Amino acid sequence: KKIFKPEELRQALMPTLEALYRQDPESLPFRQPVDPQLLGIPDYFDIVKNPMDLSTIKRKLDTGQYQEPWQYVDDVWLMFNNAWLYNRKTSRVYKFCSKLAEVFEQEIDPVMQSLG
Ligand SMILES: CCOc1ccc(C(C)=O)cc1-c1cc(NC(=O)c2ccco2)cc(-c2c(N)noc2C)c1
Repeated sequence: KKIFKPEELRQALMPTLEALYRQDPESLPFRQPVDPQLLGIPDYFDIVKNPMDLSTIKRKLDTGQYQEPWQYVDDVWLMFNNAWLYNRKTSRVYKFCSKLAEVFEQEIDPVMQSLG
């Protein structure tokens, strides 16, 4: 894979991550890792093998852990897929996940087009 400059990835992709943070209350379940003890859901790590959340993605962006932009896009979708997998279709977190995924699709859209 071709490697991008971490500072360049941050400048192109961080605004799309901040667009998710701005969603209130839709982003609230996603701003910190799922704490199954705090939330009363002990089976969470039985079902979600690769947890992901906004804070981890932001950390990976801030410390240059992504070599190329589709790794960022992979983590965002991992975050959303975890939530669609774990939560019931009738629940508020599922709805929030679908709202947030919509905002993301709009934003990531011209950004990846400008990185090619
Ligand atoms: C039992 C349901 O809770 C979840 C269930 C599943 C998931 C995911 C991602 O699969 C997230 C939350 C969740 C929801 C919220 N926020 C809500 O608004 C909410 C919860 C319930 C009613 O409203 C905040 C947090 C959270 C966090 N990430 N860090 O501290 C806290 C507190 C987590």
